[PDB]
Amino acid sequence: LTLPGTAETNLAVPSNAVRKVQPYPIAKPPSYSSVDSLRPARVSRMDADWATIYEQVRRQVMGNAYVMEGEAPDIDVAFSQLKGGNLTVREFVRAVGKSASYRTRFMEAKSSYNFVLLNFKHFLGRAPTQEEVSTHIQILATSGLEAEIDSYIDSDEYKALFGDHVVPYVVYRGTYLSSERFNRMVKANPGGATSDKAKSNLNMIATVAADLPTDAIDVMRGLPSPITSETLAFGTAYYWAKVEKEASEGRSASPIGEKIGKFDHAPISTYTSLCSYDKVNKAPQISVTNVGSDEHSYVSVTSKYIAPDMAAAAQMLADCQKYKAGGNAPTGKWMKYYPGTTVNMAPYISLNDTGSDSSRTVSVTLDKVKISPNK
Amino acid sequence: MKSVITTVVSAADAAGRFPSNSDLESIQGNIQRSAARLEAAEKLAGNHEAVVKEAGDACFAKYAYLKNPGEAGENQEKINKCYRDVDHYMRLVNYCLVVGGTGPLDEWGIAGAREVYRTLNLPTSAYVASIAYTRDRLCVPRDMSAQAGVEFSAYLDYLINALS
Amino acid sequence: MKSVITTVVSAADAAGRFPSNSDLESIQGNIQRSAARLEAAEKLAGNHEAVVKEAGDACFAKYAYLKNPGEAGENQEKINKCYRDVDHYMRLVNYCLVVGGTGPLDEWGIAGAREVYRTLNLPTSAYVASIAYTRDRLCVPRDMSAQAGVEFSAYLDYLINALS
Amino acid sequence: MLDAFSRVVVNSDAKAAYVGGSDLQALKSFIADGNKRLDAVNSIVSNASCMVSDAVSGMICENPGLISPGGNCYTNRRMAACLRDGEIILRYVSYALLAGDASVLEDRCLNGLKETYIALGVPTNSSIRAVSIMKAQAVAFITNTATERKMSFAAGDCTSLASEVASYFDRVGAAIS
Amino acid sequence: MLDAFSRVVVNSDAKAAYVGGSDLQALKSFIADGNKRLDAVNSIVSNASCMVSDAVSGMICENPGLISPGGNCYTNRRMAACLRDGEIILRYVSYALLAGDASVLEDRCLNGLKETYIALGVPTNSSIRAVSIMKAQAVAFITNTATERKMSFAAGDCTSLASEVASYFDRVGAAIS
Amino acid sequence: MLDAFSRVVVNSDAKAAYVGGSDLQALKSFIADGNKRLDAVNSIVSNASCMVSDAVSGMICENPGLISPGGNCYTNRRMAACLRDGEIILRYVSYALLAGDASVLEDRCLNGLKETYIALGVPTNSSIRAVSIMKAQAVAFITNTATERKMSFAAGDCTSLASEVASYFDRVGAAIS
Amino acid sequence: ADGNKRLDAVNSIVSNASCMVSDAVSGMICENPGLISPGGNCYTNRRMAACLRDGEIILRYVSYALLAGDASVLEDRCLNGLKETYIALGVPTNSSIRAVSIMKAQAVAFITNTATERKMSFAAGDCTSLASEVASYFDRVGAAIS
Ligand SMILES: C=CC1=C(C)[C@@H](Cc2[nH]c(/C=C3N=C(/C=C4\NC(=O)[C@H](C)[C@H]4CC)C(C)=C\3CCC(=O)O)c(CCC(=O)O)c2C)NC1=O
Ligand SMILES: C=CC1=C(C)[C@@H](Cc2[nH]c(/C=C3N=C(/C=C4\NC(=O)[C@H](C)[C@H]4CC)C(C)=C\3CCC(=O)O)c(CCC(=O)O)c2C)NC1=O
Ligand SMILES: C=CC1=C(C)[C@@H](Cc2[nH]c(/C=C3N=C(/C=C4\NC(=O)[C@H](C)[C@H]4CC)C(C)=C\3CCC(=O)O)c(CCC(=O)O)c2C)NC1=O
Ligand SMILES: C=CC1=C(C)[C@@H](Cc2[nH]c(/C=C3N=C(/C=C4\NC(=O)[C@H](C)[C@H]4CC)C(C)=C\3CCC(=O)O)c(CCC(=O)O)c2C)NC1=O
Ligand SMILES: C=CC1=C(C)[C@@H](Cc2[nH]c(/C=C3N=C(/C=C4\NC(=O)[C@H](C)[C@H]4CC)C(C)=C\3CCC(=O)O)c(CCC(=O)O)c2C)NC1=O
Ligand SMILES: C=CC1=C(C)[C@@H](Cc2[nH]c(/C=C3N=C(/C=C4\NC(=O)[C@H](C)[C@H]4CC)C(C)=C\3CCC(=O)O)c(CCC(=O)O)c2C)NC1=O
Ligand SMILES: C=CC1=C(C)[C@@H](Cc2[nH]c(/C=C3N=C(/C=C4\NC(=O)[C@H](C)[C@H]4CC)C(C)=C\3CCC(=O)O)c(CCC(=O)O)c2C)NC1=O
Ligand SMILES: C=CC1=C(C)[C@@H](Cc2[nH]c(/C=C3N=C(/C=C4\NC(=O)[C@H](C)[C@H]4CC)C(C)=C\3CCC(=O)O)c(CCC(=O)O)c2C)NC1=O
Ligand SMILES: C=CC1=C(C)[C@@H](Cc2[nH]c(/C=C3N=C(/C=C4\NC(=O)[C@H](C)[C@H]4CC)C(C)=C\3CCC(=O)O)c(CCC(=O)O)c2C)NC1=O
Ligand SMILES: C=CC1=C(C)[C@@H](Cc2[nH]c(/C=C3N=C(/C=C4\NC(=O)[C@H](C)[C@H]4CC)C(C)=C\3CCC(=O)O)c(CCC(=O)O)c2C)NC1=O
Ligand SMILES: C=CC1=C(C)[C@@H](Cc2[nH]c(/C=C3N=C(/C=C4\NC(=O)[C@H](C)[C@H]4CC)C(C)=C\3CCC(=O)O)c(CCC(=O)O)c2C)NC1=O
Ligand SMILES: C=CC1=C(C)[C@@H](Cc2[nH]c(/C=C3N=C(/C=C4\NC(=O)[C@H](C)[C@H]4CC)C(C)=C\3CCC(=O)O)c(CCC(=O)O)c2C)NC1=O
Ligand SMILES: C=CC1=C(C)[C@@H](Cc2[nH]c(/C=C3N=C(/C=C4\NC(=O)[C@H](C)[C@H]4CC)C(C)=C\3CCC(=O)O)c(CCC(=O)O)c2C)NC1=O
Ligand SMILES: C=CC1=C(C)[C@@H](Cc2[nH]c(/C=C3N=C(/C=C4\NC(=O)[C@H](C)[C@H]4CC)C(C)=C\3CCC(=O)O)c(CCC(=O)O)c2C)NC1=O
Repeated sequence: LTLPGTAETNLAVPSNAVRKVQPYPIAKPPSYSSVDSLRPARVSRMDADWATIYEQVRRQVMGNAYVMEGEAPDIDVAFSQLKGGNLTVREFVRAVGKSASYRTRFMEAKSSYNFVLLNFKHFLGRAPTQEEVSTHIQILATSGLEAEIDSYIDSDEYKALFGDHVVPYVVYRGTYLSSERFNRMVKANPGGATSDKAKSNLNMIATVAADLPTDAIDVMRGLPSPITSETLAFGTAYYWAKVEKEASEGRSASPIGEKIGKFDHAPISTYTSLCSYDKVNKAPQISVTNVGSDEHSYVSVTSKYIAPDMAAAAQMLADCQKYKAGGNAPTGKWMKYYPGTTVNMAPYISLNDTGSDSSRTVSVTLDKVKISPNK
Repeated sequence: MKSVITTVVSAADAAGRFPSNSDLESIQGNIQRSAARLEAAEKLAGNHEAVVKEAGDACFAKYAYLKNPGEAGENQEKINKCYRDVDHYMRLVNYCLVVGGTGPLDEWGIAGAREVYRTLNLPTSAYVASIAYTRDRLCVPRDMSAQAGVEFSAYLDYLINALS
Repeated sequence: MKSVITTVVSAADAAGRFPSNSDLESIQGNIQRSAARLEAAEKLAGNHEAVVKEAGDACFAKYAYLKNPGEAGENQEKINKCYRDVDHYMRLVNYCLVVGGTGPLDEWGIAGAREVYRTLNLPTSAYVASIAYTRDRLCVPRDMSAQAGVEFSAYLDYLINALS
Repeated sequence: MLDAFSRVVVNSDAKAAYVGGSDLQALKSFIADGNKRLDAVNSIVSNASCMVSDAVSGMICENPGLISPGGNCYTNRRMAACLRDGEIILRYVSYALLAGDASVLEDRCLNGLKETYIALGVPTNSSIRAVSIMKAQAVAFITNTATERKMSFAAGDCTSLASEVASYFDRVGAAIS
Repeated sequence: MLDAFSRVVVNSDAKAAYVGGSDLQALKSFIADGNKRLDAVNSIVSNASCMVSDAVSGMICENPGLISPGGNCYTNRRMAACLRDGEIILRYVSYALLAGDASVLEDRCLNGLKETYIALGVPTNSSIRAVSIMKAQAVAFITNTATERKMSFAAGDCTSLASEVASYFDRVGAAIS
Repeated sequence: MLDAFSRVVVNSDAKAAYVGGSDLQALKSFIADGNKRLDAVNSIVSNASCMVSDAVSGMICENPGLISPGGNCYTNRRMAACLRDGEIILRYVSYALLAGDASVLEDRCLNGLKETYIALGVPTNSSIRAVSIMKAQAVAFITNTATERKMSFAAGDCTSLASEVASYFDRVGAAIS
Repeated sequence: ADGNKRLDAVNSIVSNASCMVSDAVSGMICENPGLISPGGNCYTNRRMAACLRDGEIILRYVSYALLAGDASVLEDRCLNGLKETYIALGVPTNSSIRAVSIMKAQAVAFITNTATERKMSFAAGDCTSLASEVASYFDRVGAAIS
């Protein structure tokens, strides 16, 4: 609406009101990038027709958002000024992000976390690092969707990679900063039939990017590599490592017992007397809820599996180090009066008086004695 | 879906803020309009296959050409499909009367309607004739109250505008 | 700014669609709540420098340390600046009582408040003490009606939450 | 953007004045005819497709130079363009009628519209006629004396709102002139 | 996402049944206590900062292992992280209380929260305690029996809504367990 | 991607062998029936809309569970989705028939299609039926014995190409099986 | 048929059930620092995490026993053969009794509202019938690992 030829709205830097719109599109990155010879060429504003420039925007920044004619008039109001030459494709893909039809399936339908991954995949073509999400949820939750979508378009990565006249697309850059941000990028962008709408959560890179360790699976990041970069490896060998993966990529199978939180459990033969392996470590989870009603209070019970927490156990080991280096006891020849572990041992007695006669109970048990530090 | 509450929560969520005072100011509008629209909903519901009977035939009265061979209505089963097709729209309008918005209309009957009826040669004029005949046959003494007919007709002419 | 009407028009505009039935359903909520909030607005307005007098001093009663040399209140003119600073918040709360939303509060007093008071060494605790003292001094017989005090206190504790 | 309630606070903010009971009855009156404005916006947006298709065809059938080759509404794509170019105008006037003042179409739709139609080669006086027909249809609808289709209403006056939607439609005329 | 009115249409859509007057009275009851739910949401969001700062400090002062080095709430950045990690939880439970059902926090906040805290090394049973304190504070507030600050209300019952916000707070417990 | 001429050079490149006159006559034969393949692709893409609308309606009218609520082709949006979900399949089989080998639909359309329909909840055996109807229509068209509409051709054999388009159609039968 | 006192008694356990296991295993080390020693059984997070899980299991198993008011479920899928799997895993049988008795002494302090760190808010009365019943349940589980 605003200018018949514009460069950059909202004047984030001061040096953009002097900055003219680029007359010719930005060239390739100057690294060599062996994959790029296999990948199809880029789509700029100058070379494309208005049919294919729209198709390629719907294929990249929308995933395959699967849009009808009646759906999304707001995308086409922004398209009505792109086709007139009012605004660049950079500000056009900014305007697509601010639209409601992008919101109703990516901000709306998804969660707090993989909306950020869906933004990186849709705009910069790649997957973020954990510290990049860390300074990004602060933009998203406390400053809103608008500044969050603004933070990609005014970023140096976007300006250097796509300029003002080339559609976003996945870029193979030769030298990458991390080695993990290569295959995170490849894992985030598969080929045809991508369908970001399908998986409500993807649950796989949302825990692989959630920590700097635990790089993802070999086969997921070598699946959407182009043909003859990866063929003669996909007849029978990794093929069943692929279909057994894509079965689990349906319904968003959770990686709680796989790749993160791995725990080698003890042999089943060591606890055959106790219980079967289908019911070991399940315990009743009781929630008792008070409200001054009697009509509306409730109690809930459910058996749940309790996994061991390696994070809480690591904290407990660091805390108990103070007892390790403070001695145990003095000793001498007089130890013969305390033959076993009966040093500082005593009988504990508990006496259970109650209203019923049959449920009365008497204790005795022999055990060690220690006084707490608060007494 | 697209209801009154699901705009004020999505706006507050996209802004990333708590439900503010104007946000609970808009749910009060439900308390004054639900008494008008819910009684429209079940006067529609308890009379529903009557207004497919006395209104799905009006398109055939207006467009008798489509009972010819080679047309959208060839045999009796396609006419049954037509009555089923318009009973679905009457069900979706009842769903939008109870929700408070036009949520159940868009993605269930409206989104995608332009391609199917173009690809399967179904004329939208015969759809909007049967809908419009149901619209103008509303009146205050017999059918419903004074305020029920208002947004009952407003949900109808929304569908009329969207199909055309 | 952030009012009730300016969410329902911006949502319909970002969707790129006409003002639908749920959109005019939410403006009806103004007709039932304006009668409560506008009378709160002018009981605030006709009594306004009284509740800076008997409430801007409560922070100095709670925090007498800031009248020391080297503090936020050194001389009398900084205390006049403090009374002006809290009269502005009382004006913005009156502006939000008449608008229907928290629009005039956000970009006029709240947005940017975190940096100024950090850079100019102004404690926010002395601000929220004076605001909270005006909040809890509300009651049904003397001050206003039963429904005026509700959202009059709700616009106050919103500012209390935002400053902290 | 700005509604009618928010119009008086930016006027009172210019003088650091509290909004008081001397100017509050003008808004209490605006609240009192809330249902009249509300049914009027509904009567506009109910029959909005014929509102657009009638106005563009009426603009065509008085000036049949646009249908000739070299006309701006000649081809099929440009007619599809023009049928939405005025539907957006109606869509923003419906916003301005509901909000109570002409601020939401002021900087969103009208800002930059002149040089757009100048740079594209859109005949401005034809678009003047096209929006004048829409103004006439609007005052026909919200006064309920459209001879072409009648809607049921509670009895009373609505001309105060009918002059409002007229004053919105000359702003679209002035910004393109 | 889904509100309480939209919960019954996706149930009736599964059987192609019209919503009729046999299940509408449960909706009209939900409309009848609209003001009770509305004041309750307001009473939650009024005192929400002490609601968070009290709950996290109460979770700290019972388990002072997090403050020790190697604790998850040890440093200043991680304490700033944890103070917002529960404020988001309260912010979404306030959405679910207003909407009338637990659909808006289940796929937006709770979907994927478990492996996030597993991959970062957040102790889940501590977050269980932190949200249980918030549940106790919630039923203290919306029953107006907070001994610490009292709010004025119209007289009546509110326990039907108090069990609702309790049932929202164990869903945040179950999804992290 | 890869065409039929480029299929033999990636086979000869694996052995560092020059393509010589021992395997050139198989491509000279492929060039000799260039017009047969060319008219066949034209006969496919000429009547392609009824090809899609007939096949999905035939898939519907044998399994009327998709039209029932809870069906995958129940609502209007999902039927609009399914009508294009097979039109893309026909659009890529038309590419593979022209290119001379099944490489252009293998990594572009078929790669990742299985878990898409699994994660979406698309019944695979129904899509099997929908594409076998399209296969039957294809061999009806390019042999010119469609009893429903006849096209004019020069006389001769076309079954060598008819088995080709059959072998393309069980490849996406196999890929989501 | 003690209704309200039983429900108040379980609430004083399952709410503050997160302190009680971590206090008990730190108290378990507090006597014996050779358990975290290299060669001990409470070495690295392979074993320390299973300890926290196991201390939590026998804690909860008692709250459902108290809610039901009898020790049936404490012997059904709880205890019939818990000793021999522990001697098959080679845990020390001495300090497990100490860990169980720290839970006893803490549960009887929580029920009678005699905690020095947290004063609970109850109705006026005296829960002497329930303070001994949880002691009987904890001895039932202490008699097993012996
Ligand atoms: C490049 C190749 C390519 C394709 C092959 C398609 C594949 C494809 N189909 C769908 C999506 C779909 N595909 C179908 C289709 C069917 N379901 C049925 O019951 C029938 C068996 C079948 C029609 C005959 C349906 C119904 C959906 C939508 C699912 C839903 O939301 O209900 C989606 C998700 C995107 C969206 O929903 O908009 C994708 C990627 N798209 C592509 O880009
Ligand atoms: C079965 C019976 C039985 C007992 C009675 C105790 C007896 C006992 N006391 C101590 C050991 C001790 N006991 C005391 C206690 C005291 N010294 C005093 O001057 C006061 C009389 C009293 C505190 C009021 C002290 C100070 C030590 C020695 C600690 C030290 O300096 O090494 C030890 C040495 C082992 C150790 O403590 O590490 C033993 C076995 N233990 C038992 O197993
Ligand atoms: C949830 C919402 C919903 C709808 C609105 C309908 C929409 C709809 N109608 C039809 C399908 C149809 N709809 C009609 C209807 C008509 N044709 C005419 O001659 C008249 C113009 C009109 C009736 C008055 C007919 C005749 C068919 C069958 C067409 C065919 O099978 O070729 C189909 C294809 C599947 C089918 O054959 O049933 C769909 C999706 N179905 C839905 O699920
Ligand atoms: C929920 C929607 C709904 C409807 C639109 C009607 C639809 C409808 N109207 C009529 C029947 C009628 N409808 C009218 C019309 C009117 N009657 C008056 O008193 C007014 C002047 C005017 C309001 C428009 C008249 C006069 C008849 C009787 C004669 C006739 O069949 O046309 C009939 C035939 C039998 C009957 O009366 O039921 C039906 C199915 N019924 C419904 O359940
Ligand atoms: C439109 C909204 C609006 C506001 C809310 C205020 C906010 C505000 N206050 C001050 C400025 C100030 N605000 C205070 C107020 C206080 N310091 C104290 O000791 C107490 C904590 C508190 C009064 C109770 C003081 C003392 C200054 C002057 C500080 C200085 O000049 O160093 C300034 C810097 C400009 C100036 O000096 O005036 C601004 C922007 N101004 C606005 O325009
Ligand atoms: C618009 C906001 C607004 C206010 C909060 C008050 C603020 C306020 N309250 C009081 C004055 C008072 N305020 C109260 C308090 C109350 N009186 C009752 O009958 C109730 C029990 C309780 C409601 C909270 C009492 C008892 C006095 C008189 C004694 C005193 O000065 O404290 C005074 C001193 C003189 C006066 O009464 O005006 C002022 C400035 N005035 C305002 O214009
Ligand atoms: C937000 C507000 C907003 C608007 C008001 C419109 C304004 C607008 N109209 C057109 C574009 C146009 N607008 C018209 C319209 C007309 N020409 C005539 O002869 C008639 C007088 C009139 C129809 C009644 C035509 C014909 C074009 C296309 C010009 C052409 O390419 O031939 C364009 C260029 C984009 C494109 O061509 O796709 C824009 C931005 N779009 C918006 O986003
Ligand atoms: C969901 C959608 C929906 C709406 C938008 C409103 C529309 C609505 N309008 C009126 C009520 C009215 N509406 C009008 C308006 C008009 N009468 C005319 O003759 C003119 C044609 C037109 C002016 C433009 C008048 C004059 C009244 C009666 C007086 C008034 O309330 O303003 C009332 C009742 C208020 C009352 O009369 O007490 C309602 C609820 N209702 C709904 O259900
Ligand atoms: C939309 C929903 C939504 C959420 C719920 C949160 C969830 C969430 N929390 C954290 C991140 C965190 N969350 C916590 C919180 C805690 N750790 C504890 O010890 C306590 C039990 C608890 C506070 C009470 C901490 C400490 C971190 C940072 C971990 C670290 O780097 O040390 C992160 C990683 C991003 C980052 O670190 O910046 C995410 C996504 N964010 C969201 O977007
Ligand atoms: C702008 C913000 C704003 C709101 C959200 C509402 C809040 C509000 N609450 C009630 C009215 C009420 N509100 C409550 C609720 C409660 N009473 C209690 O003792 C419990 C503590 C609490 C339950 C959680 C009750 C019991 C009534 C009276 C009955 C009812 O209307 O539901 C009414 C009047 C309706 C009537 O009573 O007829 C209003 C307008 N008003 C506003 O101005
Ligand atoms: C612009 C579009 C366009 C085309 C794609 C081609 C199609 C075309 N086909 C043939 C020619 C032919 N085409 C066929 C093919 C068939 N005959 C049948 O009976 C089968 C139905 C069908 C096989 C699938 C045969 C058999 C010949 C004659 C022999 C041959 O040239 O291959 C020829 C002449 C070559 C020749 O006969 O010498 C041309 C030019 N022409 C055009 O103008
Ligand atoms: C799940 C819902 C639910 C609960 C949480 C409890 C809560 C509860 N306890 C009692 C009532 C009581 N609760 C207790 C219990 C105790 N008193 C003490 O001093 C000890 C701290 C504690 C024993 C461990 C006693 C002694 C009474 C009074 C006698 C009785 O009613 O049992 C009452 C009746 C009214 C009241 O006195 O508050 C209620 C609602 N009951 C329930 O229905
Ligand atoms: C270094 C060695 C070391 C120990 C020997 C133990 C110390 C210890 N503390 C308690 C005792 C207790 N432990 C708790 C538990 C708690 N208190 C609360 O308020 C929280 C909710 C919760 C987690 C801290 C309670 C309530 C008591 C009883 C009151 C008390 O003695 O302090 C007991 C049982 C009774 C006793 O014999 O004293 C023991 C053995 N912890 C250690 O680290
Ligand atoms: C239904 C009742 C029920 C239980 C009680 C637990 C019982 C239990 N504990 C362990 C298994 C274990 N439990 C412990 C725990 C401890 N070892 C010690 O020396 C201390 C006493 C304590 C820590 C303080 C350890 C260290 C292991 C073995 C881990 C290993 O080394 O393999 C196992 C083997 C399975 C596994 O852990 O993978 C089982 C079934 N699980 C149940 O299902």
